[PDB]
Amino acid sequence: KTVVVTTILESPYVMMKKNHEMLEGNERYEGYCVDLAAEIAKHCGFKYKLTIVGDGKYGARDADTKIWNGMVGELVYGKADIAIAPLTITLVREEVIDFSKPFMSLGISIMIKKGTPIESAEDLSKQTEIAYGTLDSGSTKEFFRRSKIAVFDKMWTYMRSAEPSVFVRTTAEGVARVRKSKGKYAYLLESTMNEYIEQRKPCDTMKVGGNLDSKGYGIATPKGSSLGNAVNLAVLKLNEQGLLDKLKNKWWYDKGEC
Amino acid sequence: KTVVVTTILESPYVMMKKNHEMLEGNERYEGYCVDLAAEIAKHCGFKYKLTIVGDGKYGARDADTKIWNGMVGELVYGKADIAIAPLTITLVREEVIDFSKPFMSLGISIMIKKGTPIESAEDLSKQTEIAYGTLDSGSTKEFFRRSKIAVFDKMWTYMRSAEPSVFVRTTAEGVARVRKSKGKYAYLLESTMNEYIEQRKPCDTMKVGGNLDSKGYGIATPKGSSLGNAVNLAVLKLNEQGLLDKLKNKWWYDKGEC
Ligand SMILES: N[C@@H](C(=O)O)[C@H](O)[C@@]1(C(=O)O)CC[C@H](C[C@H](NC(=O)c2cc(Cl)c(O)c(Cl)c2)C(=O)O)N1
Ligand SMILES: N[C@@H](C(=O)O)[C@H](O)[C@@]1(C(=O)O)CC[C@H](C[C@H](NC(=O)c2cc(Cl)c(O)c(Cl)c2)C(=O)O)N1
Ligand SMILES: [Zn+2]
Ligand SMILES: [Zn+2]
Ligand SMILES: [Zn+2]
Repeated sequence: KTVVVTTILESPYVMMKKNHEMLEGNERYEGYCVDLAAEIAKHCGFKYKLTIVGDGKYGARDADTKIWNGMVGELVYGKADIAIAPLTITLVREEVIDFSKPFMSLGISIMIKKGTPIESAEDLSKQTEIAYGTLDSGSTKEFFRRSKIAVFDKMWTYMRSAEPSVFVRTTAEGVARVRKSKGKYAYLLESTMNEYIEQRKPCDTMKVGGNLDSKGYGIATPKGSSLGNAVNLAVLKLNEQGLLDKLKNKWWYDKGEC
Repeated sequence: KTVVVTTILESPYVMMKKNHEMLEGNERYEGYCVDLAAEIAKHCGFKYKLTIVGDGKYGARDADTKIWNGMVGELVYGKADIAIAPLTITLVREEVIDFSKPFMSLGISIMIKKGTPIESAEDLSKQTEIAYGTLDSGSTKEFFRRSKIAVFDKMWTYMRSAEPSVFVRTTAEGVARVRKSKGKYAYLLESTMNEYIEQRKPCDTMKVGGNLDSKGYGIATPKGSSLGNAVNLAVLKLNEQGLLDKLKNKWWYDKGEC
């Protein structure tokens, strides 16, 4: 009865410990979600195996095939018991899997190279010298596509039409584009990742502005799972013990480089 | 099949409309939670009657008698079908009722009279000229009592034995105390209330510093309620439509007096 935990290699949530690539078991991994998994398992009393999601995806339903990929798919199709990862709680997902209460809050935020004269989304939408974009298939893009806020609608119209593309294939590519673009590119991404990258060498990026929206990460289990209730109370307990904030501080700031 | 909704009279969540003392029905009430109930009801397809919690309490279990008071009491003792109110999601409550995903995020924050030279909790912790405190019974006090964080334990050491007492019996008392103390008292309270009060005449208080913790308000239903699932999905849907942010803006800022 070892619980299969699906997760995704994403710093600082889940990372290969230095020189552990040829070792085995859960002990290979470190990070915020590894710490959280250990605490969840301790409090619900189960043994578990951390497994990295095969396709490296979080979880979206293919428009055409209607098949769920990523961690959500591993839960929906019965290949994992629990997903402990920075998995956003969303309507479409909650329709097919169960989420705990959020263990971390976040929102959409702007990443700039230090010195870029931009302080807000409004600032970006007013000008054209600084290009801006987001992940090509992501939550951020969808936020802008659906938004009725004038400023965000203005940004969406600029982004959808800009040429060559302002969208990027991965977060790493978004960050590289900010870093290499001499202040002429800003990247819109989850605040949690923005604040992480701000603490990494070469310390040349900054988070600016308030968050544009408000969402949370949750631990996910298959519908009807007998683990769901326990995991949920465990998340609330860990929050009340200050453990979630302690873990955030540890992996973002105590281990920070700036 | 009219759903009985319990709530509590707390601005700007639920308020008596001006001069409506002698009027009847749902129409007497206005506010953020009144607007939210109307959305939840519409999206889940039910008719409802708003009632104000009998005993004016949120929901605590009497340590001795183990009886639940307030809105939690009304769900668990069968007097109301759903609570839509600024009810914090906590471990002890989630053991006896179900919570929706949070519709609003919040945390402990600092309220000062404008002009007071304090910018953060750490600032407060390093001095004694400005007294500071919290509701004498409630989440905030317990947060500080429990906290292993240096600055917070230091503040708890101070408040525990402060004289005259730094604690206040109600929230209006805490606010009044800030307002009347000529800059010599700071009040620790929910960030949502802090930012509401900041927009209310006489516009003489200020919210300072980041939040000291993170919590959420959720809609509460009894275990096994036939409403739980739909309400949870409605809350996610409203957040994604941008409606929860639109509501917060409406009741805090659009109707603000400052
Ligand atoms: N925490 C992640 C997530 O839970 O998917 C992020 O939201 C992330 C992103 O920023 O978009 C990280 C990469 C990943 C990409 C991709 N996700 C999406 O396509 C997506 C995600 C959400 Cl939450 C959504 O509402 C919509 Cl309309 C689409 C993934 O499946 O690998 N999703
Ligand atoms: N939104 C309210 C809540 O849901 O009870 C507040 O948290 C509030 C407070 O700030 O304490 C407002 C009045 C009310 C008082 C009282 N509740 C408590 O005493 C309490 C509440 C929480 Cl969330 C908690 O973690 C602990 Cl350890 C104790 C009551 O329920 O009327 N609780
Ligand atoms: Zn090792
Ligand atoms: Zn523990
Ligand atoms: Zn609606």
